[PDB]
Amino acid sequence: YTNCKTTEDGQYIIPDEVYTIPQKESNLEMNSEVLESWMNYQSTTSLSIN
Amino acid sequence: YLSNRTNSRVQSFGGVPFYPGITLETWQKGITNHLVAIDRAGLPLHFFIK
Ligand SMILES: *[C@@H]1O[C@H](CO)[C@@H](O)[C@H](O)[C@H]1NC(C)=O
Repeated sequence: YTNCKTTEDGQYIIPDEVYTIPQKESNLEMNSEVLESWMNYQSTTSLSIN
Repeated sequence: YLSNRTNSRVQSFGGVPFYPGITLETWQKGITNHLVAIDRAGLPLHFFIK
């Protein structure tokens, strides 16, 4: 770290045997969904006789 | 039978480390440094050996 370097956008101190070339970003979100619902019903009889 | 399906994919190079809730602005204003070579052109190095 003799002639102690620093990255161009100075926010680090690289050692003087390395050089940097700055770039990036990347991300990706994704999601899914699934629902359901069911029902039913009834029946009836009746007879009143005589 | 409900089914959402969401995707998302940012791919930035290069500004401030991206994050979903970021405005389309604070990205820009934060580009002061964080510049990146988006395009480049040069010569074959044998040309420079003269
Ligand atoms: C997701 O499903 C909900 C119902 O739960 C629906 O209102 C909405 O439009 C769907 N899409 C998004 C992006 O929320």
